[PDB]
Amino acid sequence: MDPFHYDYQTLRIGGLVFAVVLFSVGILLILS
Amino acid sequence: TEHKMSVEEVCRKYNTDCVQGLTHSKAQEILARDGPNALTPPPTTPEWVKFCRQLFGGFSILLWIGAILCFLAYGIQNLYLGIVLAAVVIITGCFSYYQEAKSSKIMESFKNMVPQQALVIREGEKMQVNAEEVVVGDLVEIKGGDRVPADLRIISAHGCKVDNSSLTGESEPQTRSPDCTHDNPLETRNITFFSTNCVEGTARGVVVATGDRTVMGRTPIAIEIEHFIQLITGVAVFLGVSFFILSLILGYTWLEAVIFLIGIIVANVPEGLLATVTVCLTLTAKRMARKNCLVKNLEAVETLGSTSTICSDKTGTLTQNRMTVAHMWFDNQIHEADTTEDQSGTSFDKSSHTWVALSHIAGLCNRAVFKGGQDNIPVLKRDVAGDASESALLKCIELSSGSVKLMRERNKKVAEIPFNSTNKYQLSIHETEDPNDNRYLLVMKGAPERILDRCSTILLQGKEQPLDEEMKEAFQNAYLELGGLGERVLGFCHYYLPEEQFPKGFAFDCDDVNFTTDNLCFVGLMSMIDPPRAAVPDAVGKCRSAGIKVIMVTGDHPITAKAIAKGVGIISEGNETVEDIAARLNIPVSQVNPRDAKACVIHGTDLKDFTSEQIDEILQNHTEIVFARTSPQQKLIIVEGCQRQGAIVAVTGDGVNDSPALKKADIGVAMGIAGSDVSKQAADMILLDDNFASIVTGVEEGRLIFDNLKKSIAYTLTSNIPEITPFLLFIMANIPLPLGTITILCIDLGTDMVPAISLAYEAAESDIMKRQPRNPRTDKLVNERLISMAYGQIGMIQALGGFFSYFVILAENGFLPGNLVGIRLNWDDRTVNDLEDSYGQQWTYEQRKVVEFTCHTAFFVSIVVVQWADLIICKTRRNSVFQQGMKNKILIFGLFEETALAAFLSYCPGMDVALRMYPLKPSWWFCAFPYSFLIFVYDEIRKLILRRNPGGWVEKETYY
Amino acid sequence: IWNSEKKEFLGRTGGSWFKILLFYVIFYGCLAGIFIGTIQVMLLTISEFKPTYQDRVAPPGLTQIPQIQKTEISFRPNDPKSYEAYVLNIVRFLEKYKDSAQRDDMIFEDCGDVPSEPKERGDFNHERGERKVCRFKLEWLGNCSGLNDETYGYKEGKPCIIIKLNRVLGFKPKPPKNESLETYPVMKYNPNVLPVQCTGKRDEDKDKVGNVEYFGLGNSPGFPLQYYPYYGKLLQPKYLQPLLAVQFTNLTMDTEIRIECKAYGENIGYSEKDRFQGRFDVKIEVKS
Ligand SMILES: Nc1ncnc2c1ncn2[C@@H]1O[C@H](COP(=O)(O)OP(=O)(O)CP(=O)(O)O)[C@@H](O)[C@H]1O
Repeated sequence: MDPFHYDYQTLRIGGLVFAVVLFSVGILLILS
Repeated sequence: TEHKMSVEEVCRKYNTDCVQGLTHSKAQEILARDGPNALTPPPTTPEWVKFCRQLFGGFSILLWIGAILCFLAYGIQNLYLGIVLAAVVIITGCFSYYQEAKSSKIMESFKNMVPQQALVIREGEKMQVNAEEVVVGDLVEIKGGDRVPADLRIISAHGCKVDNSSLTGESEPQTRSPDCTHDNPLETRNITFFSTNCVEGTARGVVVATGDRTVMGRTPIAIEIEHFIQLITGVAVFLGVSFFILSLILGYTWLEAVIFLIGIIVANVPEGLLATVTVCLTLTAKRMARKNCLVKNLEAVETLGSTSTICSDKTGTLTQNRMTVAHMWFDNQIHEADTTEDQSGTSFDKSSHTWVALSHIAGLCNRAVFKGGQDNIPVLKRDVAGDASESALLKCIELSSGSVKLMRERNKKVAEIPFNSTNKYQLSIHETEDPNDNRYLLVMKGAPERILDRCSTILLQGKEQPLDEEMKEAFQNAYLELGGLGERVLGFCHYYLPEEQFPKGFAFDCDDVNFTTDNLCFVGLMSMIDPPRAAVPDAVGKCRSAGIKVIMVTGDHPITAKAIAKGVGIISEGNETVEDIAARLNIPVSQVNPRDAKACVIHGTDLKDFTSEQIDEILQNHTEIVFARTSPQQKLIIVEGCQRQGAIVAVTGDGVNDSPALKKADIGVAMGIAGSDVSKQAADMILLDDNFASIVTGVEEGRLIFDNLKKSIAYTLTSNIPEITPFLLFIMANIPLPLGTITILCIDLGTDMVPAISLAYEAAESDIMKRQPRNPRTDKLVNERLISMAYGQIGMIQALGGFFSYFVILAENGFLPGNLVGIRLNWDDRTVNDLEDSYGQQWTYEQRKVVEFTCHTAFFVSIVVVQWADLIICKTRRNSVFQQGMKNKILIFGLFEETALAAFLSYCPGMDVALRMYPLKPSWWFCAFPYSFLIFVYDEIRKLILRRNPGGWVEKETYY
Repeated sequence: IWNSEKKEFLGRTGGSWFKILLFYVIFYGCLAGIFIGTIQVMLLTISEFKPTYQDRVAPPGLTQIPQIQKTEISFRPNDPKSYEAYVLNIVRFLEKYKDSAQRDDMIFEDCGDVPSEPKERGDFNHERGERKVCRFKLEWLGNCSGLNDETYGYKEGKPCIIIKLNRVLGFKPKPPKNESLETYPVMKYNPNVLPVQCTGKRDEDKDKVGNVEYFGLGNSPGFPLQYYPYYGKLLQPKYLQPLLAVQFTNLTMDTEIRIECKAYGENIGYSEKDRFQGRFDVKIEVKS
């Protein structure tokens, strides 16, 4: 409600999940 | 050390029987004791010395010391500089090691890919076995054109000349004799030195020393890349020093200035270009060697992509070299051999003694066996050791005769001269089978027209007939008829030595010929059809479309050479020679205009009297050339004369006498299954199989290397502009710095250096063999078009994408682009803690720095996003991605991994205190998507324009 | 570096040089076209009265008015030329706070003389015109004994440093909802003020630090809340933010004093990395 607090540590979790997904997809692709 | 004394005591010392040799059981018994016959290799590095050589060695120990000093300085109170230095050295060294420990491993495989063989005689049998396990006792055999396996004490020589060229270095071939000549082991004649090639003749010796206890046991592309790297590094150092001084003038506490200098230097130079080039060459060498195409040096890989002429012989290369007899000719009757087991057809009469004389001339000149133990195996499919024409004649005779070895043992030969290409005659003196007339037989073998002039008599239906002028015309007509079918024939004849003129005890001399070899009779000749290889016509077509001029330098008659050329495709349809044109027009060949014929057949005899200008004009004014009945010295003649007009000529050779031609030619191609060791070691390229389609495949690989290298270099160079432009605008326009040094390292030492390897695995384009060969002189790896396309068309769009992202973040946080100009002085001032933004708010220093570092991070992310499309468009430089496909998975792996690294660096907690990288909102990942799409669309359109109209302005000024 | 390369008989390393330069000019003009278009399309999606993101502007920092190069205030109270820079900077800042420049003209307004609740003048949009601003009187700071409207630290005493809170658009500071905090003024009242304190750095420096005096609106240490929230430069030009003059009466001569000033509150936060967010440090010393 207040435009002075952004919900970090939730963006960080999403970014790390996305990076892990990309890394796993690349590793699986090299193994195909 | 045993040449002084006789052979009986040397042979008993090593427990050897001179006639037989060593038993099989004793071979391993002595091998396991003494060990292998090979010189001890120099000691190998423990595989961690080179690691530290590349990390802590060279010009990197200074950077390591600086990083340690910066870390210490941070500890007592700075950290950024230490992290930057440590990252630079660690990543650069590790990458340079990974590409050096791979190329070395691949090149280690070529030592044992082709084996070294020696001809040992053990237990009364000669076998071609690897020369590593040569024991110090067995009896070995050496033949002209081979290299000795170990030190040999000659026991039975046959005029064998051994050229050392390794101790003395003199290329003069020294003859070898079984008798002692000098007490000095270094210049005696009994001893043959180790690792010395045998030029001519054949000698048998007993090995006295193996392994260490022996006499011997006591690229342009890289240069061009290095020059370009040195030039760009000079420019980078100049710019970096200038801007470092300027930053000090502006005032940046001597440590932000060093960071600026490091950022500029890292951004302006490609840090992994040379290792990438080396690994590209090595990977393509392995790919070439996987197919039957082996290269000795890495320079032959750089060449062979600019090949414009192939001078390949006929037999073995353009034909399978497994000849089955088809036709005969005797008594003016063209007979054909029916090879059926049941003897069907009965087209030929066997009872005539002309055929028994034919077997008695063509049955004992051959040196052919069947390894003794063959039962139930048909004579047609029985394996033979020897030549092809030899033992092809035996497959012919054995269907009629019934004794593989009995009849050959019935007589015995007293004279023997090995068949040689230059001498061309095969002679042997045999005792007659007749018990009342035991005369001495004489035999002939070679070119039918070269032997016909040696005969003034000819058998006809049973009895000799005098020299007939019509007989010569009949022989020529029969030769034409048999050669028109793409067949090679052998003309041979026999003569009985007079009984009273030559007493029946005379020794048959070898050097000084005393037997009459000028007035013999003539039995006949037979055909030996050799069909061409299956994949050869396709290879000749591929060469024709690729602008490679194929020249056949054969060694037999012009008619059969022309026939096999026409069958293969060397002489294309609709193209005619001057003699065929004259025959069509019934015109004398003298007055036929030579400009109406583009194919020519050159006889070898006429080639000896042709001058350099005549050879040059013959090569220049013809496109389909064959050289019939030539010798390897003449092969040197064509090889030398064909590169005088800017050609990269690759020639094939297998004999001992072909070595100067192979050395003179740009690419010397030896033979892996039929070539002598001299040619195999004097060449830059070995055909694991003699196919001539493997030559074209190797040429295709050599062409592909250049395309892949150009693509990788262009992709690596593209990302230099967006990493140097932000610093340019940071001082020219006075805006907050949009790119830090760690970010520059991530752009350069990250998404640029490492994914460039993935472009080396790209498949060959559709038109790879449909364009003219590259010019080694006027065409370079790095040219103005590549620099233009990298630094002015793609780099600028990438920089625009990064700057758009930077402006988006700065505007969304308050600082509109209007009042960003000229704010650099107050922005970077630590004493100003109330800087006013566009909306009127006031920021502390560490509150503006967070926004600036987020801008840096999203600049990095936008560079990654645009380099997605930059890597996609660099897959092809002539075709389109939609018609090329995403075949290689290494490229997609690189894309996913660079994006994963980008998304991990920003979002990982605790990375905003070490690398100064901050998380960016999800909306900011799509800032550079329009510019990536623009890059893709622009290159697709440009390549479509290039394909539509070749040779236009786009190709002239943009086709890198 | 060959001389036979500039102009043989046709041109300078190319034919007429025209098509390549024309192509590059058209290409770069087009690229500037897409860049300008994309920048404009981006500017369409942002607001004119409030920034898209304001989380980066954390609880606003605290700043003192004498801009000092190395957070040090070192001066000899004998020579007037030693403290000329500080006095000049204070005067340049306070020029806009003089009563001669605060005339209504449908711009300024007579604000309360005691701290009051925040004045919400409407929403952060353009249905109303330009907003009015509460006026600040320079006489509210004053001095215990000296020249009238004096902003100088003369031979006696120390320059009266002016403490100001950074402006954040649409920010309403929240005073703490408690009593007997680290701030112990003579008259302590939680609402309508943002308490500030100026103590020493350490025990060794709290000695002989003197009795600091806060000269603000209502004679209580704080920023009166009637001046908040800020409505932006476009909507509130000539907006006078509250000030707070702090004067150090007696101090040790020729002894460096490290003083840390805070601003306690509920919205106000503190960061370890940022030394100027919600608090600040100063260094003072007088030379004999
Ligand atoms: N062992 C042999 N004995 C007698 N004549 C032979 C022979 N081998 C080949 N010939 C014939 O004599 C000539 C030998 O010359 P050469 O051996 O160099 O030609 P070639 O048959 O090997 C074709 P290429 O040079 O392409 O391999 C040929 O014309 C061949 O028909």
